[PDB]
Amino acid sequence: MYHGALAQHLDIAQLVWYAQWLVIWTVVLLYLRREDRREGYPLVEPEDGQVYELPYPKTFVLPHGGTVTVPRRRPETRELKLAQTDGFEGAPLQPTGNPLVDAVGPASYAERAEVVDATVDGKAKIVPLRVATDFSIAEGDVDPRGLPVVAADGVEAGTVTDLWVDRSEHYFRYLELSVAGSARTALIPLGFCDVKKDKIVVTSILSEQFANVPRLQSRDQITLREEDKVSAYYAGGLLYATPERAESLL
Amino acid sequence: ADYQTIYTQIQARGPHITVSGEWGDNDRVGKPFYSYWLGKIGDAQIGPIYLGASGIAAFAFGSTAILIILFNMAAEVHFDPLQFFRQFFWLGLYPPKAQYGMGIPPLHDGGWWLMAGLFMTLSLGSWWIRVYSRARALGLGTHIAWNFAAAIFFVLCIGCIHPTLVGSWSEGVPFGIWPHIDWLTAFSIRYGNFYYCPWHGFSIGFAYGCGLLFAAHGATILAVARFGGDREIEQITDRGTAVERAALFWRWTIGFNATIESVHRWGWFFSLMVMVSASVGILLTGTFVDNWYLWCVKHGAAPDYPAYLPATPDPASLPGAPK
Amino acid sequence: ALLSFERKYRVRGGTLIGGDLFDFWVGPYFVGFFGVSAIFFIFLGVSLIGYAASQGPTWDPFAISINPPDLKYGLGAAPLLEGGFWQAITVCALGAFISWMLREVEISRKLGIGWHVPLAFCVPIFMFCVLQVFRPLLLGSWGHAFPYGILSHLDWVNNFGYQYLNWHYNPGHMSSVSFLFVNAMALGLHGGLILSVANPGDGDKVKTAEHENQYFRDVVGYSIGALSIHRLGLFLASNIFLTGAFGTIASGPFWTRGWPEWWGWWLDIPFWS
Amino acid sequence: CFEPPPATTTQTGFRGLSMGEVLHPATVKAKKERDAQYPPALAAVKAEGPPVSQVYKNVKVLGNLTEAEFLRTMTAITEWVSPQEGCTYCHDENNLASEAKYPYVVARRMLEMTRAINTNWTQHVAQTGVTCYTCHRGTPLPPYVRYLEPTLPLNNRETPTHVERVETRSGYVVRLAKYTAYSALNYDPFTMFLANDKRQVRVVPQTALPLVGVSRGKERRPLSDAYATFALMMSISDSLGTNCTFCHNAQTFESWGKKSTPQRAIAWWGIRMVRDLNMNYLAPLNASLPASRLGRQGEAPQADCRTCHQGVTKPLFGASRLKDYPELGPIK
Ligand code: BCB
Ligand code: BCB
Ligand code: BCB
Ligand SMILES: C/C=C1/c2cc3[nH]c4c(c3C)C(=O)[C@H](C(=O)OC)c4c3nc(cc4[nH]c(cc(n2)[C@@H]1C)c(C(C)=O)c4C)[C@@H](C)[C@@H]3CCC(=O)OC/C=C(/C)CCC[C@H](C)CCC[C@H](C)CCCC(C)C
Ligand SMILES: C/C=C1/c2cc3[nH]c4c(c3C)C(=O)[C@H](C(=O)OC)c4c3nc(cc4[nH]c(cc(n2)[C@@H]1C)c(C(C)=O)c4C)[C@@H](C)[C@@H]3CCC(=O)OC/C=C(\C)CCC[C@H](C)CCC[C@H](C)CCCC(C)C
Ligand SMILES: CC(C)=CCC/C(C)=C/CC/C(C)=C\CC/C(C)=C/CC/C(C)=C/CC/C(C)=C/CC/C(C)=C/CC/C(C)=C/CC/C(C)=C/CC1=C(C)C(=O)c2ccccc2C1=O
Ligand code: HEC
Ligand code: HEC
Ligand code: HEC
Ligand code: HEC
Ligand SMILES: CC(C)=CCC/C(C)=C/C=C/C(C)=C/C=C/C(C)=C/C=C\C=C(C)\C=C\C=C(/C)CC/C=C(/C)CCCC(C)C
Ligand SMILES: COC1=C(OC)C(=O)C(CC=C(C)C)=C(C)C1=O
Ligand SMILES: CCCCCCCCCCCC[N+](C)(C)[O-]
Ligand SMILES: [Fe+2]
Repeated sequence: MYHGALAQHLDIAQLVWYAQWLVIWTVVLLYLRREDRREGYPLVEPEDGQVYELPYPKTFVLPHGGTVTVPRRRPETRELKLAQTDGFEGAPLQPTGNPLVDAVGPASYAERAEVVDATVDGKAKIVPLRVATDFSIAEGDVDPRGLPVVAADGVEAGTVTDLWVDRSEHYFRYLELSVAGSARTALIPLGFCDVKKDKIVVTSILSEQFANVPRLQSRDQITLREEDKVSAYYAGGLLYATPERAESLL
Repeated sequence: ADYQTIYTQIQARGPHITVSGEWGDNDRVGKPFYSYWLGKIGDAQIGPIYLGASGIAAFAFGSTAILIILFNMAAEVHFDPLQFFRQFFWLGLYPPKAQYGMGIPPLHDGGWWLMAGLFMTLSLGSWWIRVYSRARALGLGTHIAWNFAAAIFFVLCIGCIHPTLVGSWSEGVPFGIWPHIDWLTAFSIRYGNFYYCPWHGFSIGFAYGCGLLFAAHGATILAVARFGGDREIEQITDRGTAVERAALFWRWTIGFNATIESVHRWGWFFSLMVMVSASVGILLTGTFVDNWYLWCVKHGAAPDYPAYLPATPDPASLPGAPK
Repeated sequence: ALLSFERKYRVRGGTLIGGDLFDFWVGPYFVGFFGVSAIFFIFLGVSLIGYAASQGPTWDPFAISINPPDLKYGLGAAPLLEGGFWQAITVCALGAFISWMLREVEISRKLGIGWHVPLAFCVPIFMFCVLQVFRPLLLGSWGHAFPYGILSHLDWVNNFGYQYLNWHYNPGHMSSVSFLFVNAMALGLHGGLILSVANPGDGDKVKTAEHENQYFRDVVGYSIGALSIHRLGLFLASNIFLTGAFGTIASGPFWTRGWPEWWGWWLDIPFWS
Repeated sequence: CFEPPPATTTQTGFRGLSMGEVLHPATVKAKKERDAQYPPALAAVKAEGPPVSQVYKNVKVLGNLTEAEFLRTMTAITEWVSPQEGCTYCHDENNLASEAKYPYVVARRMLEMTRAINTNWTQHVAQTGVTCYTCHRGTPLPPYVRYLEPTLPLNNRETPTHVERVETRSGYVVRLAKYTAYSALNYDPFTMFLANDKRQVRVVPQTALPLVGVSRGKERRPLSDAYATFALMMSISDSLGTNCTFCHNAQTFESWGKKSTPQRAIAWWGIRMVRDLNMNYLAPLNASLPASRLGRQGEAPQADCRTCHQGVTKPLFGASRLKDYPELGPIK
């Protein structure tokens, strides 16, 4: 006679073993996999399947007033300048106009809040240095202010005039530059910047495409949606800046 | 490629932020200093550190333990300091070598071990309170404290809960670099090869999972750094192209996907699971299973290979064959 | 079929090879040249596995084991039933793993994002090559590889480790273990933190980046930051295999005694000997 | 620090189990040469004359051989145990039958041991058998002996450092570690398993579920037994210069049959053979050797696996004199 034996040669272990897969599959399929559907669902074309797969909308009580509740239905009835390359269901779309300006493909932005991202206090989070005057480029890093911006065509495009700092974390998120010969200032995310000792190289877009970088509303603050629009613009460059960038690398 | 993912090209400095808690804002001590090199891959600011009651208690108990170990170790090389620094790794405070069951063993045989055990338990608990309440004080969920509980439990299991269940202190983990490592094998050997304990597998499954997940999740966020994917809270409360592109990556690759919030739940779960699984296995071992290998043989899962060198009969059960 | 927001991203382009030819989806799945080659390899592989398992002694998923050839065969081709299947299946898994990684690249290109994922995926693929190719090459025989079998591969790990008396003392292993542990812990904290901030509960208010950092500064004096934890994560986890590979590649080709003994360089410095 | 490739590998288990030896050609060759200094057997002198049990005064054990034969054995006995010291090492140069010097009484005790080994423990030594050389390797004191406490260096033909000297207290853990392949196993496998036969090696349960009445509290073997067996297996492994896969398929240390190599059985008999060697022959000699040869508790020096194997799986790589000196075994 042994410890952990149960009638008809089942042992405690063997049970706990089934119990464990049960617990794991519950949590995976019933809980986690449902949570995964709090965004983007339900798919675009009231069947049984679709009620079963979502969870009960949770509600976020926002820090600076309001609520957001997910999942919720969010129809993208923004215009899309895309035509189809073929008949079949799985075929790709493609831009009819200027993808970068039309905001399609790798160049698309989300319908984020037309709001300004705030600090724990209220002041706008992403502000240029001319406002956040108590913030500095740190002890011994390149100060890009004044340096030329050089686009993918190796042609000069503008001049860096300001850095925009996230105030909540202490982190620089964009450079603000001046589009040479357009009487306009443009933002570029530091992700797209090779920051040298004597210049800033950007390979996302060609120089003369700096012209059309989405413009901000106020000039000393930026909206969550504007941040996407801007980020998205340069991203679009990777694939669209020339006819050859959409093609195959090898 | 986005250099910003590799290191931070241009650091920024500003006044140090403080978020006010519901208590002990007065216990934060320290002169928050910065660090250029730390800033290239992290946040430059170090400190200030929050004290608090529980935090101090942890250090009290913790060092009592460390002292009790370190002293038994210095004793083990007869208090000669040069040998102690040389043989460090090999030195240990061990549990009772003889079978005293659940009775308090003599100091010369696992008495001190049981002592340091207790103080480390005390230390661990204290530190939990700190981890727990800090979340409370700042108005945050207690996910971290719950997860950390799993880890502490597992330590209690291999520490004393198991020894208790089989009723012998000899079964606990020795304090010491090599000695605690040796235990792993003495324990696996004793219970019939841990490769064959299913919970060992579950725990390993999840631990590799965390490897897979963090590797994947982290890579994902960096790949969408250009859209501020890093700004996770707001991507949660206001989905943006960053997590849209993240999601569509995975969806186009593996056929499904998560949400910037949900993934952290996967992550959190997998972590939690490593310790829960570990604990479940240890609980069963000795109590309800004696040889994990034979147990898998009993349920017909263990594989078998043909002989290569000739098979070799236990000579101990030959006719003839001495003691 | 598409996610609420997916339609706009579904443009043509990004491929490494082929162009428009395989540039399309099938369900949620992106195909591409490498999705095609990937499928071809997965099909051969699972076939070879399934078919070779059938000359096996059992159908129990836990006991099925398909093993490499005997040492004597060296680096040459082995008869199917004596590790030939194993060799084929190994070539298939490598073709698949690579297709899969290259495919992920095309996907990141269409999406205009970082290649950080396929890149990180090279770590796991690399370590697999260390185990089934590089070390085997260094010791002169495919026979040194691990067998394909749910439990049986553990048997190999077991024996491989005891071939060195106590694999725990392998310094490359000590490293790798520690990364494994710490990474699992980091994923706990990071995943936990975000959740602790978006989900304070009681219908309290969602908190701030400031709160994130505040939390750790308090508990341990430091806080690495949001974009930073993500990098640290990729690093910790990648190192499980990046350092571990040395411990593996070293056992045999560069060291033939128990690992404990290797610590003689320390224990036996004549100074304190 | 890091031995360069290639490495000689052998296969001891079914393909795909990573069972087998892993060897450094350099280190093998070095031992092959140290082990090659086994003196060749003397040319054979034919059987003529009368049994020496009358022709000599004090010949207890070897009394069946002619004087032609008996002298040849004494020539070999000399090469093996003291080729430096001549015959006069055990004898008096005039009084050859004199048990004057103690190496005489002992060498006899050894003669029976050798003969017992090659006759009874053929399950271990088989066709190879031992001679005085196997252990002595050209010196009265064999290089690898053990006392009732761990000692260093393992080869006594080297000068101990201060900390190696058994009197140094702080040097303990390291004397212990080096007996156990450098592990930190707080156990001395020799006194525990090899001196006598008090302890049982096996520690793993033979059934899948815990047997009632030996699985709870004060009725259980402590976990420490497992540690200690692990120590013996470290030690043994090192003594033959081999790894666990030489004998075990790690999938289950506890199982024989297909899970064990034939060398595992051989090793099993070896453990018994050592216990006999030690308890009945070597340990008693403490009442016949200089107090200087004894240990810190008057123990005579004794044998572990190393004593014969000295780092090789078969001692002297299998070299045998069994046919050349049949007076040593097996006794017909
Ligand atoms: C050097 C040491 C190694 C090791 C040591 C090891 C241990 C010690 C253990 C495992 C375990 C596991 N290993 Mg093994 N392993 C496995 C696969 C696996 C799983 C059977 C299981 C859980 C792993 C997991 O959850 O990861 C995280 C990934 C997750 C959670 C995503 C899901 C992946 C899915 C679970 C894996 C699917 C495996 C398929 C059954 C096999 C492939 C199917 C074929 C038909 C295509 C693969 C595919 C490989 C490859 C390709 O190299 C591999 C290599 C290795 N393992 C190394 C040789 N592994 C555990 C086990 O219980 O095995 C029985 C266990 O304890
Ligand atoms: C030959 C013996 C072996 C063995 C023996 C073994 C045992 C006996 C156990 C494991 C366990 C586990 N093993 Mg296994 N193992 C594992 C992986 C795993 C882990 C996933 C898992 C959990 C242990 C852990 O995470 O501790 C790390 C985490 C810990 C220790 C929690 C500590 C957190 C703590 C709260 C923090 C406190 C720190 C304080 C600051 C310290 C201060 C103290 C001061 C005051 C003194 C792998 C991948 C392999 C491979 C690839 O071979 C393997 C092979 C082996 N294991 C061999 C088969 N292993 C455990 C398990 O799950 O069994 C089912 C277990 O019990
Ligand atoms: C007695 C023998 C032991 C042993 C033997 C051992 C060896 C021999 C090795 C390790 C190694 C390692 N061990 Mg160790 N070990 C470890 C942990 C670790 C791992 C971190 C590490 C590398 C794992 C690996 O090789 O993944 C490999 C996994 C891979 C390559 C996965 C491949 C991914 C692939 C590209 C994708 C898979 C595709 C799927 C088929 C897809 C399936 C389709 C489905 C899912 C849709 C722990 C925590 C412990 C504990 C707690 O005791 C332990 C004890 C032991 N190990 C024992 C002492 N261990 C390795 C190491 O680095 O040592 C230094 C190694 O070689
Ligand atoms: C899969 C999920 C896992 C997981 C989970 C989690 N793990 C957590 C948490 C969660 C969630 C936390 O929330 C908590 C934490 O804090 O996160 C920041 C924590 C913890 N994980 C630690 C270590 C760890 N986790 C391991 C394992 C896993 N964890 C697994 C993998 C391992 C392994 C495996 O080895 C290790 C070693 C610590 C960092 C921390 C405990 C602090 C403590 O308990 O301190 C104890 C108290 C002490 C005082 C000890 C410190 C003493 C020093 C030497 C100071 C004394 C010297 C003094 C200054 C000199 C005085 C001089 C004077 C005379 C003038
Ligand atoms: C250090 C960093 C690590 C890391 C990181 C990352 N990990 C990734 C990625 C990244 C970044 C991806 O991007 C990619 C992915 O998309 O994720 C969702 C992926 C993936 N990680 C898998 C398994 C996995 N990761 C492990 C470990 C780590 N992950 C470490 C920790 C481990 C173990 C055991 O440790 C496992 C088992 C798959 C789920 C998936 C491959 C899909 C595939 O490859 O499709 C193509 C191939 C198949 C679908 C099956 C192959 C069919 C072949 C021909 C026949 C099979 C033969 C096989 C050899 C037999 C196995 C025997 C077995 C019993 C022993
Ligand atoms: C006869 C035979 C067998 C051969 C046929 C083979 C066969 C299957 C072919 C099918 C033919 C088809 C349909 C056509 C071809 C189309 C094609 C190329 C598709 C290939 C199909 C295929 C092989 C599918 C397999 C997919 C597969 C490898 C899935 C494995 C998934 C697993 C287990 C991974 C574990 C990772 C894991 C735990 C993730 C859970 C959470 C997730 C989803 C994290 C991902 C994720 C992370 C990590 C974020 O950080 C994140 C951040 C912000 C937003 C979102 C996310 C996010 O989604
Ligand atoms: C092992 C140490 C040892 C050495 C070396 C040794 N002897 Fe002996 N000798 C003995 C022992 C022991 C005996 C007892 C034989 C017996 O009891 O069977 C013995 C017996 C003898 C006897 C018989 C004594 C008698 O008359 O009763 C002779 C003669 C002899 N040895 C000659 C030699 C010669 C010649 C050599 C050198 C070639 C030699 N011995 C070297 C130990 C030794
Ligand atoms: C199984 C290993 C082994 C074998 C085989 C062996 N010896 Fe010994 N011998 C020992 C040990 C152990 C001692 C005790 C330690 C010591 O005194 O050196 C010893 C002691 C001796 C001594 C005394 C050494 C001294 O100066 O204190 C002599 C002489 C001797 N043996 C002769 C022989 C002869 C002759 C043979 C062949 C019959 C032989 N030995 C075979 C292991 C062995
Ligand atoms: C030289 C052959 C040999 C080698 C090498 C060897 N073993 Fe053993 N092992 C044996 C024999 C024989 C026994 C049985 C002893 C007995 O029962 O008297 C045994 C017993 C064991 C046991 C006890 C199993 C039970 O039935 O309770 C374990 C565990 C073990 N060995 C592990 C190891 C480890 C770990 C190593 C590597 C450090 C190793 N062995 C190397 C021959 C060997
Ligand atoms: C009396 C000297 C002596 C002692 C002591 C000794 N051995 Fe042996 N060993 C031998 C001889 C002689 C052989 C014969 C080798 C052969 O068969 O070719 C051998 C063979 C072996 C073999 C078989 C090697 C092979 O490749 O087949 C193993 C395994 C072994 N010994 C293990 C041990 C272990 C374990 C111990 C300690 C318990 C030990 N030996 C102690 C003399 C000894
Ligand atoms: C009735 C009462 C008295 C009995 C019950 C008391 C009780 C609950 C006992 C249980 C005790 C427990 C849980 C013991 C568990 C101990 C365990 C798991 C120890 C495991 C590993 C310990 C190790 C590796 C410690 C090594 C220590 C040293 C090298 C010296 C200490 C110095 C350090 C810097 C600590 C290392 C910290 C690390 C980050 C490197
Ligand atoms: C969400 O972002 C995170 C941080 O910054 C805000 C951290 O400091 C930390 C903790 C930092 C260290 C060094 C443990 C974690 C785990 C994290 O996830
Ligand atoms: C051994 C550890 C267990 C980990 C479980 C692995 C989780 C993978 C979940 C995939 C879910 C598949 N799907 C699309 C149906 O959700
Ligand atoms: Fe994250």
